[PDB]
Amino acid sequence: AVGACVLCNSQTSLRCGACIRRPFLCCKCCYDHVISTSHKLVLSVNPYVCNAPGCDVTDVTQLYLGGMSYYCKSHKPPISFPLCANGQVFGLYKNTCVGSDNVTDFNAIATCDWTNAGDYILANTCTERLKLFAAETLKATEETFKLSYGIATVREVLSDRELHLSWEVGKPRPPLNRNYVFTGYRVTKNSKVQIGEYTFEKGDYGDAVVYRGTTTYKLNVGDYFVLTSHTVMPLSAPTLVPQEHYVRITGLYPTLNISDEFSSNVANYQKVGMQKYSTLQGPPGTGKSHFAIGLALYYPSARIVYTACSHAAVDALCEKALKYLPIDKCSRIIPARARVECFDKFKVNSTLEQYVFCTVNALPETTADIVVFDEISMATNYDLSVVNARLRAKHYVYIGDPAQLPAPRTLLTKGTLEPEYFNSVCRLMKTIGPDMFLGTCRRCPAEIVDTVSALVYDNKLKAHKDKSAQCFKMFYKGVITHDVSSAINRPQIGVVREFLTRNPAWRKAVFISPYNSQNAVASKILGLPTQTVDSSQGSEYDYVIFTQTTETAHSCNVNRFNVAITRAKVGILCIMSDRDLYDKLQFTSL
Amino acid sequence: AVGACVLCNSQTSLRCGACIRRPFLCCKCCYDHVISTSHKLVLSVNPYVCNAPGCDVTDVTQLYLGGMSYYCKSHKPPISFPLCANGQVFGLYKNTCVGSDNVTDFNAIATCDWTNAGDYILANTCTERLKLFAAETLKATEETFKLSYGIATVREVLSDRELHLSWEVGKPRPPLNRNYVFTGYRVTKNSKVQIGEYTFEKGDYGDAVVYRGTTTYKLNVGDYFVLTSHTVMPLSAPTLVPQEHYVRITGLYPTLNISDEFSSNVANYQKVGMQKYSTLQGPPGTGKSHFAIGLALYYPSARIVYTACSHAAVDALCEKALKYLPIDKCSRIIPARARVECFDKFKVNSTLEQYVFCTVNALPETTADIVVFDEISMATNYDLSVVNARLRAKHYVYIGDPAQLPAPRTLLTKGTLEPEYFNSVCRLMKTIGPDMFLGTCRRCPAEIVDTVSALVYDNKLKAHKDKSAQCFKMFYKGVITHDVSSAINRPQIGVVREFLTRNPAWRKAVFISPYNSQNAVASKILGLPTQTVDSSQGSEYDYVIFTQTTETAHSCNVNRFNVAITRAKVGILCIMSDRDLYDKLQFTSL
Amino acid sequence: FSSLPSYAAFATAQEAYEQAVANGDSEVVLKKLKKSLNVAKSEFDRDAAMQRKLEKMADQAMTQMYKQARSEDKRAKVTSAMQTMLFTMLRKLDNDALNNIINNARDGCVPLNIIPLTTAAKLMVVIPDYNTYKNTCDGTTFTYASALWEIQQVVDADSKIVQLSEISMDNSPNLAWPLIVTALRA
Amino acid sequence: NVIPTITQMNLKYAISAKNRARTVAGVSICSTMTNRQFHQKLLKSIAATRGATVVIGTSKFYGGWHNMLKTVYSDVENPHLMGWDYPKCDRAMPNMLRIMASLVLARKHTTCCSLSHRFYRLANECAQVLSEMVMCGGSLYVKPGGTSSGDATTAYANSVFNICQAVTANVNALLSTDGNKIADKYVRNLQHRLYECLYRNRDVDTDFVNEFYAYLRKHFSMMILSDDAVVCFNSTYASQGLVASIKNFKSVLYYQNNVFMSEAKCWTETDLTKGPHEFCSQHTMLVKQGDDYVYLPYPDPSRILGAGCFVDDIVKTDGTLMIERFVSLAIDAYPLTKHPNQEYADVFHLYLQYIRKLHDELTGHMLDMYSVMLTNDNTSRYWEPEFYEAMYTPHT
RNA sequence: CCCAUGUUAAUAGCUUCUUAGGAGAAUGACGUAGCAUGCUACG
RNA sequence: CGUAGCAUGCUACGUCAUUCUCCUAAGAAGCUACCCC
Ligand SMILES: Nc1ncnc2c1ncn2[C@@H]1O[C@H](COP(=O)(O)OP(=O)(O)O)[C@@H](O)[C@H]1O
Ligand SMILES: Nc1ncnc2c1ncn2[C@@H]1O[C@H](COP(=O)(O)OP(=O)(O)O)[C@@H](O)[C@H]1O
Ligand SMILES: [Mg+2]
Ligand SMILES: [Mg+2]
Ligand SMILES: [Zn+2]
Ligand SMILES: [Zn+2]
Ligand SMILES: [Zn+2]
Ligand SMILES: [Zn+2]
Ligand SMILES: [Zn+2]
Ligand SMILES: [Zn+2]
Repeated sequence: AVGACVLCNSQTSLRCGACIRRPFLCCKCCYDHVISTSHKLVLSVNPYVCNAPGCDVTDVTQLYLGGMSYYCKSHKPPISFPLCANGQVFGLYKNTCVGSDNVTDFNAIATCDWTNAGDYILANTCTERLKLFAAETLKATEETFKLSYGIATVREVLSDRELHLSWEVGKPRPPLNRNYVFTGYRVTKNSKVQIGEYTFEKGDYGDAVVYRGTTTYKLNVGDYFVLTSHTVMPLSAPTLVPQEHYVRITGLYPTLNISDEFSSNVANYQKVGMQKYSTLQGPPGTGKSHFAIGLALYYPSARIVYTACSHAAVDALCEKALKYLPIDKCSRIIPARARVECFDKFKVNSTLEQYVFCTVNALPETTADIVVFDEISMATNYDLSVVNARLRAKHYVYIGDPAQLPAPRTLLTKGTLEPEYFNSVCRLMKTIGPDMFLGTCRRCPAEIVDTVSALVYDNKLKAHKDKSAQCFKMFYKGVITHDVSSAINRPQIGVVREFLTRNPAWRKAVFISPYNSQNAVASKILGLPTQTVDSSQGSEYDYVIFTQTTETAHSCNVNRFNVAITRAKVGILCIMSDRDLYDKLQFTSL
Repeated sequence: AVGACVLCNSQTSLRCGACIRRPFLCCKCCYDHVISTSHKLVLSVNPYVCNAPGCDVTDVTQLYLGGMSYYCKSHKPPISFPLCANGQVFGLYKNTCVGSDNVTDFNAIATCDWTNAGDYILANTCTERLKLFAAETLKATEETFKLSYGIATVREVLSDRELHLSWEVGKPRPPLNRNYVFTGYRVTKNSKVQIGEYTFEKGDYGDAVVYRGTTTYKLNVGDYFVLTSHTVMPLSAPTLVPQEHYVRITGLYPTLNISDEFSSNVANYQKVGMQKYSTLQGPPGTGKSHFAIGLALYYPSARIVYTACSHAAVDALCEKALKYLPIDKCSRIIPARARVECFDKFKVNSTLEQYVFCTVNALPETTADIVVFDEISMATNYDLSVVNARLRAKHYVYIGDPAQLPAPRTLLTKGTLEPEYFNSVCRLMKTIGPDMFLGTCRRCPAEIVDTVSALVYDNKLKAHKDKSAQCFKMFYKGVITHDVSSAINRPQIGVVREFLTRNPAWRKAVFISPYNSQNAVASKILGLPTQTVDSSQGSEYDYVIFTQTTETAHSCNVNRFNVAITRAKVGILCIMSDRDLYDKLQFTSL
Repeated sequence: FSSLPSYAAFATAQEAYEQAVANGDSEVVLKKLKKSLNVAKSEFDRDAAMQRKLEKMADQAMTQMYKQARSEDKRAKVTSAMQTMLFTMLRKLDNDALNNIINNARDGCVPLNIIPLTTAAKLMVVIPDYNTYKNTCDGTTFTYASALWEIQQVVDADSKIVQLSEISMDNSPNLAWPLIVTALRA
Repeated sequence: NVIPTITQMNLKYAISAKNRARTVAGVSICSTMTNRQFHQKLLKSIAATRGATVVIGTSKFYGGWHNMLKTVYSDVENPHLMGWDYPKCDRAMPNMLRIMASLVLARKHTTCCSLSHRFYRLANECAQVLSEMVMCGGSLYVKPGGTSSGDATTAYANSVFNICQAVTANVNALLSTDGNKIADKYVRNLQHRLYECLYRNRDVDTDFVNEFYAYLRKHFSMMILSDDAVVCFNSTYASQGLVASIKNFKSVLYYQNNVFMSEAKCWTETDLTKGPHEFCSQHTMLVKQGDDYVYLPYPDPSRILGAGCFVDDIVKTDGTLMIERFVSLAIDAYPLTKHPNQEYADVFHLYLQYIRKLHDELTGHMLDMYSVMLTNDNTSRYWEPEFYEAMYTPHT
């Protein structure tokens, strides 16, 4: 197994095996990496270990090559050559390994444990190969941290669907939501076979778990569930394809007089036709997603793949397309698992259609015309590498806003991330400016956009709407539960259920609280359609009921509050907890 | 790598590496060549250099063979044998190298730089292998002189198609025409990739360049264009296949009573059937090309390849074939590039057809029946070797006139070439006489042919036409521009545009001026179909407007003027510059 | 070799001995310097032989490493090619009738010799002469394996398509024999 | 488990005396890679034991043919040499005898593997050799039976089959005698016990099997190379019928091999000073070497010329490249020197003179092409008969 | 002061050649132990 | 006469160079048996 160095792109056959992601390294780079960090295990075409059976010494600083094997100094053969020598480590293509001085960044990336903000800003200002490697090892660290969760052994079976569980003490219990899956095991002193894949939900009442299983086996007391981890695969494609301006529009055929509402976006459509890739930054609810729809209309002879990081974001993109684009060329690809509710109005799972909608992780390896990535802020460099590896295309559009909430980054806990380091595209947006820019809200009425222009957005919005007097505030605290470290506020849900009648137009309102456990709780007590803030950001609703649960660092972030409120098409009632956040916006008092 | 000596055809393995074309040489011939000229570098199966790393001595007069390598006298091993010794140079097949006394011609051919007329006449009176070698090294010298042109860095981009350039000072700027191509380079401190192949044209107004590119990349300021050179490949086939008379017609099946107009050409058709190859020399417009058409008709069971040096010459041959020959067996092969406008009426690029028309350089490697080469005067020995290497055939016809203008030979600048040294076939024509000869003009009216019989043609023409009173002369000077050393005469173009109405029958006339830049200028101001004199010579037009630009050595050559005027089927207006040339012909005064 | 300090000791022993010989030194000092020259020559020769064997061993092991890298790189290529062939042959499977007969089987085990016979969409009959062609697939439709087939193409030995009207008894010798006749299920 | 296995059928490209096309069955590596592992210890113990009945791996050079032909005459009474030839041996061999060969060749595994392991090895051999899918020019056919000529255990399985037919012919010849004409009172008792051990006895009788095998190696001494047999049968016993003559082999091949071995292709030599007529397609003659008489194998002296004049690859036409090929041909064709006929004897001198002329023209070309002769030229022994005569001497 | 152009199996035996390793032998150089002879100091 | 030191010569062991022989491994080229008469 030969390859290219991840630091200087020279031919080589060494792999620093102490790294979790196991990258290739040139000889000089491998020596400079194993001389500095605690990485003391190098894998050649066969591992550098003392091949004498009665020894365990693996460090490459002291291993000697003899005959056709490797030995320590104690089992050293009469004729032996030192591996770590004269500034290099012995390996293939030794004479053509051009060294590099960028070993400090590679050491810091492969050594740090992705906890402080320094590691992330190091993961976005480095070279392209270092960008890819940092994103891949970050994903691997996330997977290994997921692997360190507890084991759920049942105590008794309450019903055919309801189960009573107990998690093994000493390891933190994973939170209960639709993303996490488990594999069941039946221990009858033999035959430890996978009895099925189960997804868990917290019950309505009591310490109960509602399970949904692929299999229909009856659970017994001895069965225990273990969380499954996905093997993160390596990536190859660059984060951003190199920009190449074109003198004239290629691969596209414009259509005269597409519509009247898309009049002001014609020049930006031509600009997207011009450049190889382009970026569109705008404040929320300014037609950024609808710009992509008009872009699809303006070039009807283009096989367009809309892709997005989230799920309900791509579903809202599908809904907007059905509103404007002709239906019978659009498809919505869902994965094989598809444990979350998708949007079923287009011909589902039709790769061969012209207007194909997909999540980033579910993209099929295909050629395409102009591909539109939606909500770049929600995505990391792994997602950009995936979308640039699976979809080979002639035009790329990246639409999204740096001001919105980014990807979760569960590993990060200390320090806060600046917007410009969200990923490569957001860095492009905040370095040289967006290629296209449009700010004026066509979504929200005047008071909410005025407040959000008093918020994180330094006042720039000039929205075309008037005060609809449908924006309401509350202040009362409520009680916290801290179920699985996903808090639920029962009295706030009760007050929302109380309201619910005095203004009957809010019976079709949509519930917003990030707090996935409280989002599931809201589906029972009042039964409104509900959505978490993260799976939001791309859809909108006429009436929005937003509930701030706890005055924590999570549900008081200005980006999260802004992106929660700015989905209100005509009206929103927000019940607030923080005195400062509630006082910072101008709604009615209540 | 062994081979045959290019001087005596003995087996050998030496190559005089100082030559640009690197020919094989027998041992005795190699010694006689390196002892006389400055050629002091001989390549054996490995080069004769001092293999001691701390030395650079390459001359074969002092190199000594030792062990299995070669050394100078300073690094001479204790046992060593001198290479240059006793009249030979050490190499393979040393005992069977029969020497030759023709080393003077080979020295003069491989040493001279192809500037004076002595080199060319030495390149046509030598042996066959020396003929091939001289033509090949002449082509190589032309390519290397093409390589020494300047680099065009842009200054700004005027439009999507219009560009403003600047050539690097210190090297002459290549002229702007359709033949010369460039490769673009984008220097962004890295990634010097070929951004496309571009052909340049001088603009209508101002110092502007209109570019046509294979790629559609938008040009920026930093991009620069470098001229591309073609690697001239070696040839093997003889210039002329050995003549072998046949007692009776072989490989052909004559057809009785083909037509009435071809009556006088039947005996010449039988003579072409008789001989292996034959030559037809005649004054311009005497049916030489149409003789080949009647030859095709007379032997309808013969797969005939018409080939020609020029492009519009083979296109006019296609047009004449469509006039007479049945259409659905004729094809017109254009190259893959085909940057010049071809003739699109036959089934394009059909090698398998019976009547295949092609340029010399675009010929496919094929078997064929009788093959007709058109305008031999336009072609050099490289072209004859190519046509004799790619087309293996049973009968060869070479038609053309020594009196017309020859191949350009851009290297030649001092002295003038006699006609008989144009190539091998013209030497055959002017030594023993043409195999077939027909002189009587069926093209031009009486006054023009009378003038051309007062010109270079010592009076022999007896054309069958009468004075049509459609031949006109002018005298005024005009202004010179000297664009890229291809002059343009704007007031002469203006006077032609002025005329243009008083005799409306000349609105379909065709513009003739060699001067490719002025030929392109004529396409804008008056919009007549236009053709340079060199790409002429094989086509004809009813009304011809000929404009002599400058009283230089180029557009006052009697051959060029004759071949420009004698395309006039019914009439010609020539606006002249030289007092003597204008007075030497008898048209109307004006 | 020459980089080792033993070579330097050999050089300085040679220099001292040559200086003593040039200076005409005494026999005891000359013998001592001859002993120094001997022990330097011996030590340096031992070092040179050890270095040469070391270089031989290192370039033997790097040759082995090249060979093993080439082997492990060919294995991955063969694995990828094998998986490609298996998934393409999967893609060609007629998953309706085949799945029907398998789900119709006893334990899901059907003998392989009837997998084509009941599911193959294409039937290539190979016929050696006209006498058989009259009795096996006369006409544009014939019955084989209890299903009706329709002729789609008839090719000869050198793969030049022959129309069905040319296969006549008088026209039999002019044809290039055995005729691969490709038919489709109906 | 069981691994069904496609085997391709290719056409061999080699010199041959008749126009029928020869096909060789290439067996897929999934079957060779296990048949080698299962059988290699036995297939090396057979090919490294000298002086036995299955003479596979006894070199015919270095006085090895004389040792074969003296370990055939293992003290039989009135010898007559007999040779048979199975017509269509590798195609008409019944499936039952192939299973028999693959069992007797797998009886050695009494310790290394269990019973069901041996049975699945038998099923894998009978699915990858006996009744497999033959890929015959872009199409999978089913081979009804008969051993493929390309698996790991081909020549040895054919040897076991051949010994099975020889012993079956002996059993039939010993049973089918009139019984009251067998005067030798020990032999009549042997037949009366042979019938009982055949039909009236269900389990093995190792005393009688040992007695009968000693009888066979006393009066039917045999030599096998996979189907090429030589038998040294006692003449009086064959005439009385107590041992398998040719006619018994014709009958046994009729009802067990399903073919008819016509008596025009099975020879019988009534003498011994002339050796077997044709074994391993190399005739045998008795020469005087040194002081004593030894047998020498000489090939059909036309096959050597056919191998000289015709070459399967065009680069072998050049001659001067191939001296290391005419050396091998001369080694194979040397015993023609001592043949009493002369036109046979001239072939060896033709090859010697041709090697000498080839080397003369080789040094001519390597003196013209370069300028110096070869330094250490050691082709001065290939054109001397002493080297080839040393090749057939009993020393090494 | 410039104008033409790019097409084919398994097994077995044997011969030859190369490389690597091991073993042994021989010769020579060089070095450490043992034996003998001769010179010096001392007893 | 002995001890210590030095010189010369003769044996035992170690390192290097050269040559020869034998074997074991690996590799390359070729032929024959095979196939049919
Ligand atoms: N020119 C316009 N005319 C009418 N409506 C518009 C126009 N531009 C934007 N809108 C409305 O504004 C909304 C913006 O939607 P979207 O692009 O999804 O916002 P975001 O990009 O913030 O998610 C669309 O639903 C669209 O109906
Ligand atoms: N016998 C003839 N009858 C009628 N027209 C003729 C005859 N001979 C020649 N021509 C005319 O003379 C012209 C000569 O054309 P061509 O051979 O192309 O001249 P050139 O060889 O000088 O280029 C032809 O176009 C043809 O029409
Ligand atoms: Mg949006
Ligand atoms: Mg002409
Ligand atoms: Zn590392
Ligand atoms: Zn590196
Ligand atoms: Zn060790
Ligand atoms: Zn030269
Ligand atoms: Zn010569
Ligand atoms: Zn030198």
